[PDB]
Amino acid sequence: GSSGSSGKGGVWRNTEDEILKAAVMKYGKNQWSRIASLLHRKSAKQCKARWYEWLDPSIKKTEWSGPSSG
Repeated sequence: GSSGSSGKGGVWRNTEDEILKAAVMKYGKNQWSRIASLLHRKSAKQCKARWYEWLDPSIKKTEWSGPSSG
């Protein structure tokens, strides 16, 4: 919408995601605060949200299998 950092689920660019996804994998899903520093206009809340939002394993993703019986 307008210039700033805070907001409702701030947008995200491939780059930001690349750095985040990695950092989280290196430092882990605990140093969310430190990771935020890496990205400009980002905070633990965003890093944690954006992550669990789309970037997360728990998410119900397909496992090399589509149409399965039962």
